[PDB]
Amino acid sequence: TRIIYDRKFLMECRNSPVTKTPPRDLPTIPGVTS
Amino acid sequence: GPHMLEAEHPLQYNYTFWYSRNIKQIGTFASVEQFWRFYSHMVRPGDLTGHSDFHLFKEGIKPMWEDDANKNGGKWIIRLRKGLASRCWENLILAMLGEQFMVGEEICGAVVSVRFQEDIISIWNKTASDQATTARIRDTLRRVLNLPPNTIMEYKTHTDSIKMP
Repeated sequence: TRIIYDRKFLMECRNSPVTKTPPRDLPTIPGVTS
Repeated sequence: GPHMLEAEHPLQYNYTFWYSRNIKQIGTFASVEQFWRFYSHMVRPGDLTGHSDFHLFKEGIKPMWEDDANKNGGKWIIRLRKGLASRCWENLILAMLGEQFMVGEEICGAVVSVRFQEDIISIWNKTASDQATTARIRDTLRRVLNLPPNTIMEYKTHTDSIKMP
């Protein structure tokens, strides 16, 4: 019962406003974390 | 005054992004959506500078050979000409997160390393001597990655990678 996702599905999951904000915990590293 | 529902697609494991120029954690996520939040707010490895590495390992597994999960472990390695690292890294981790490798618990994580004249992408597994696992990992890499068949893939134990030419 392994959770399996094909590439196309994962790509389409990016099309959600949930993804449009950074994680609060995101460290500010110059040149790495935008 | 909205009326909303929210549910996210779980992953088989929690994963942690790491960075190195000392390896430091960027963050940990447990859902496809949370992954894109971290990924979309990181520079792509192609647009990276100097001698830096990204790591994406199962939560709890540090991206170091010393970690108990990486005892008796090894990795497949792909050396890439400049310009391929961003696309390959994306395809690799999407394949890892999507459980495309189908080797049970054997996967530890993935690395991409930008160097001077080339880039290197690798995926680590727990048991270097498990030939059935290392071959299945090999076969999945050639698929999910879009590399020519003559692209050389190297499998090395972690000890093979330490203190050697």
